[PDB]
Amino acid sequence: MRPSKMFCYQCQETAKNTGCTIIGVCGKKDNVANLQDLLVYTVKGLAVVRENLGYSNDKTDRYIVDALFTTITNVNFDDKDIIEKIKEGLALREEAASKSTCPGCGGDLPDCATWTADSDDEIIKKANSLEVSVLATENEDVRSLRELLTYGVKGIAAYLHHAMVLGYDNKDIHKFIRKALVATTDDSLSADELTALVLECGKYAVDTMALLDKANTETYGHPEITEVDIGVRNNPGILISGHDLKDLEQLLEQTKGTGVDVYTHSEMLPAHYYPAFKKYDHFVGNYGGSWWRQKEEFEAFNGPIVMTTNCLVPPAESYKDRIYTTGVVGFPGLKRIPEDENGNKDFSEVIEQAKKCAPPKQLETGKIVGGFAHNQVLALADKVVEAVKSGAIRKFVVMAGCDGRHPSREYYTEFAKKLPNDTVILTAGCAKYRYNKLGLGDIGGIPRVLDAGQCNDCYSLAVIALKLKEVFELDDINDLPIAFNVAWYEQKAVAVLLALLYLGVKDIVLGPTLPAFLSPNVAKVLVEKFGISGITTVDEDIERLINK
Ligand code: SF4
Ligand SMILES: [Mg+2]
Repeated sequence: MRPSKMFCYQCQETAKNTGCTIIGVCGKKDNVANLQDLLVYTVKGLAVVRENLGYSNDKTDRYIVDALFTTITNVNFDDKDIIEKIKEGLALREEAASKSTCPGCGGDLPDCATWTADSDDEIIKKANSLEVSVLATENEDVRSLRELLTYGVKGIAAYLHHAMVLGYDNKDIHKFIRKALVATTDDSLSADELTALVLECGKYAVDTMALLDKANTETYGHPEITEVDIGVRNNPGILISGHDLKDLEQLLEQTKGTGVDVYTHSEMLPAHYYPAFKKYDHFVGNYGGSWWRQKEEFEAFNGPIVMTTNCLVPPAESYKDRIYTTGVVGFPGLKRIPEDENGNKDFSEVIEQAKKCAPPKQLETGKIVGGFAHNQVLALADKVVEAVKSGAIRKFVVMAGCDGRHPSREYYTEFAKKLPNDTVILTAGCAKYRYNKLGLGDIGGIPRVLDAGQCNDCYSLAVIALKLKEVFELDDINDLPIAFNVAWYEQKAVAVLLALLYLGVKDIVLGPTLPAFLSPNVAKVLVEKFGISGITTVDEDIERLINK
């Protein structure tokens, strides 16, 4: 018997930092949360069956990453979509089971690999069962490690999805996803074995971020130094949000010559840094701030909005008629832009709607500079190294990650403003919006905020650090003049954290709170072995991270 209507604690904003049990803080309703649990459960069973067969296939690999992405915070609020995804997994699982060479193994299989439902009512009943809840794992340390691994796997799945959209893949990462999912169903594993899998999850997060970096840069060019306008023009626009650059490619192609401008929002900002998008005259600039302001900013934008990934907030009535979903995003009543047989998407109706809209309300004017991904920073290596050797740059501070609504996040704005003028902030992901419009200036022409791109472009920050480690002949990445004060919100940030731990980064400050899914004993290991700490006050953290 489920002790509460739902249980979800996978993001930074979980209620009281102990768990959403009646309705999600994000707006995810109990029935949706329980259906998402059943979707994860169904994916775990599908992984068990594929591991029994000994191999997977492309349609199953894509399904598994897409189904996991469907359950990431702020992606899909639509119970109908989640039910359809559950049924798709059951059909793929039954297909796989029909190809089994050892079907006598059925009775030894965990329930997630064999459960069935003969009706939508039986699906809902199963979704409401205790066995599909996150709380089904009874020991709190085993639960903590399984959930941490699972959320790291969701983050891998999101980034892998984007690589696959662009025609890139790595079947070893999919093999790891299945292995990890199976492990969370395996009561024979010890906590040490789960701990090893969490570390291996960081290794595969590096590999996945490397693959997505290859996909984005081979397709659209290497990011380069770019000034991005944050004001508006006088034409109707379409605002594109989330992370998917292929969606933008098609939107820009289809709006060329139409009189409809295109603007980016939140994690679409880094598209401006890629040469393939810079080429379009009607690609205007970046509108507003990070995802949590979107109810106000999407209304002010006046034109249609295309949400390619998270973060989607349950929309205000004022713009519900002009916000569209795509990819795995969903919300009841929002129309979707589906892929055709080739993965092409048709924005014609969004464009015809945009022609009838007022132009965007100006929220601000000016320009921000960005595009300091790994190729661009490597081209500046002599200048960066010279600034380090002279002490013009005494310390880099990685403040990358993912913003959110909690006002405690003011810490990051105040921290950025109080840093001394001989430090440089390295950023990526929407955490940047706490400090990327502050006018912090430059050090000998190197901006004091260096934006490498989306949260996945934390990969570039790791590559830059590893290059500086090589240049300075250090044998420990932590011997660089670098500090980490990272903000997190959902599961892609968890995968980024694990990647950093796997790469050997110690003493990360993680905030503005520590995840609810760390049990006391698990958090103890992160503190004592990896040096993780939470934020305190700006002055104390400036002192410990910068001046000592
Ligand atoms: S995704 Fe976050 S806010 Fe939403 S229900 Fe889960 S823990 Fe709560
Ligand atoms: Mg519905």
